[PDB]
Amino acid sequence: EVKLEESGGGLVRPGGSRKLSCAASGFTFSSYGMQWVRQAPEKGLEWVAYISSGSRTIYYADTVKGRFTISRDNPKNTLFLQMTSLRSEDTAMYYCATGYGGTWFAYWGQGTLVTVSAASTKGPSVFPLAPSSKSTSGGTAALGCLVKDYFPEPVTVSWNSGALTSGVHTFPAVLQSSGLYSLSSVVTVPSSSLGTQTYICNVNHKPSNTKVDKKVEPK
Amino acid sequence: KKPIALICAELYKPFQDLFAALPKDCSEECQTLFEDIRNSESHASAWSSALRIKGVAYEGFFSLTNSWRYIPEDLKPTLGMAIQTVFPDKFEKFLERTHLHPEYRDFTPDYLMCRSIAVQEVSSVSAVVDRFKSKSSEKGRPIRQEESRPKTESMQEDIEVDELLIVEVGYQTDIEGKVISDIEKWKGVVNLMSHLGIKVNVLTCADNSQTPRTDWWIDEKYVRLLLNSISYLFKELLEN
Amino acid sequence: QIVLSQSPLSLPVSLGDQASISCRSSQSLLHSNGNTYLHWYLQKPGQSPKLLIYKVSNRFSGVPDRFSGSGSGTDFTLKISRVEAEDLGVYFCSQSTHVPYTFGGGTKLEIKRTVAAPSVFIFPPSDEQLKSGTASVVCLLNNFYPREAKVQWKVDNALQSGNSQESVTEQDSKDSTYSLSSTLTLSKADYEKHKVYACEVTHQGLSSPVTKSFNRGE
Ligand SMILES: [Mn+2]
Ligand SMILES: [Mn+2]
Repeated sequence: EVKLEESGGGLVRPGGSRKLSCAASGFTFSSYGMQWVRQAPEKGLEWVAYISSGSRTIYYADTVKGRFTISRDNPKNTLFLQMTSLRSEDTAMYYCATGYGGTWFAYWGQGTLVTVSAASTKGPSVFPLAPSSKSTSGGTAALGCLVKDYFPEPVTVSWNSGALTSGVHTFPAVLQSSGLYSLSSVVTVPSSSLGTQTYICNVNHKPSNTKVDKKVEPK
Repeated sequence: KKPIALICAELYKPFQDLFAALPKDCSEECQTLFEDIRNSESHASAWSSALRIKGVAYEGFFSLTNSWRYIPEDLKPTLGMAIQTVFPDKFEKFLERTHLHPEYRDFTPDYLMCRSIAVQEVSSVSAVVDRFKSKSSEKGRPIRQEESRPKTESMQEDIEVDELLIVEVGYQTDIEGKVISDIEKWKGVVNLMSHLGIKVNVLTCADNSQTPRTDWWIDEKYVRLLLNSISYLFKELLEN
Repeated sequence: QIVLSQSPLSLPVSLGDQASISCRSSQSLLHSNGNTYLHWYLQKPGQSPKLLIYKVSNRFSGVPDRFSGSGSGTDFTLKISRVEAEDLGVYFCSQSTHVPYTFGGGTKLEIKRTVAAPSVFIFPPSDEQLKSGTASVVCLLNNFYPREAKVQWKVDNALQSGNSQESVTEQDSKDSTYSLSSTLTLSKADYEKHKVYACEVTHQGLSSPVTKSFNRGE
């Protein structure tokens, strides 16, 4: 099976540099052109670069010309993107892709997230969104967690270590003007379970190696 | 002092070494030309003949170096012939678009190949282009190079197209002027090829006698042959 | 550059109905080699894009046969003959005839469902956050359809602006509703100078705009 596996993403200061790799398997890599495509959060797809099988023909999007270099190592079945003079506008999920026979994007990796920012890595503050009569409708009560001021993205939120999944809504993060991110996660549960069932939102922020378990109780 | 015929006598061995190494048809032409010099009455006559030996021999050694067929000027295909036999479905449009520049049809490069009067076949055009760009980038050798490109079209991996490779070579003192004039002459047809959707590469290069022997577009052995023969002949005609 | 113009920007469609998405090119995508390098992708929420159709009408191996493409030159169309719940996501056209390769802006395919008014819930700031000098008030619009909603904050009946942010989930895969959070953030000093905190919600499923409010002390 064809598989493309990107690596090398992470956090870079503006003006800095980063090299992405893409390991290809399941087909004769050396015979096909390879490509990089990116996607800024909540935006559309933007092509980045193309390299022919023998590296003779290289194309670049105009916004990366003079700053990005695409290359490959055919014996090692590996594609590279060397990024320099990075700017906040280069923050994106980076995908490698191939047509496996053409210039279309037939196969895609899972992508790697590159964040370009001078903000410092920081775990979230987690605050309860407590159930109350202002959050109850019929036999249903809503509750949640506010996951505030972390950096960079992702954070993962679960409830009761993943056992509680029905009715969970974890909202997309908003990049604040401070440079940090914030989101909330909410869940609706039977109001009859309040005071008998413990509700804990589990916040994991791997970039800062922080894990928070916040129990959410009626006030 | 020395008569012209006597000048050819002293250079008997260098010119025999030259004729032995050149391709068959190239060698005969240079041999006929040498006898015209030996029998030349005027200094102008001898000089003009020597000029032609210089060009014809060099092109013979360019062919050997690149394992290309040497083609006498008389048998060399024109651009028009190349379009008609390689891109027959576009020859009509080629004619119409050359109405205001009909001389384009008659352009006859030193080498006119297409990817694998007859157009020669080459296994890879891009390999030849790379070889030229490498030596240019490594020994600072002046070249000029241009590729047809319809609009901003990308190369493609799911289909092959026929393509031409047009090459101009030369042995003359003004190397930069040679390649600049060649690419200027062909820039018009490159633009035309773009509008016809025909893929072409044009390459031009040049050597002169001041070029380091290891740095020519021809094998160093061939450099010594030209230097020991035609180059010395020019020096002897001028002194005498 | 080639500009690809997709229409509509978003496409509500009932399960079982056909969907049609249009892609208009600013110049011909016919390549001099005879091929037309216009292709179609689907990006499901949270996943990487997937190829559906390459060179106008070629279904990529293994793509469901409900997907098809047609067109020529500058005018192209992707058709889903019978929409299934899995087809939720963003559809992109893209071209690789010319450099730069370019994408359309995306068409969001939305699954049509019956109107569902939001449940509106409000959460005062927690004491733990207040101890830190900030007060976030969260208004939650849960499980509503269609997406159009208006949410505004009033503090002692004065409309707020510049101090709230809102976030919307993608359409839910099971019940096809949206949920929305609006977060009002005040300093603790500002929060304690006022009594009534109110979220006002307008949505077509409601008979009139709903104000959900609390009193700071209570
Ligand atoms: Mn010539
Ligand atoms: Mn020449």
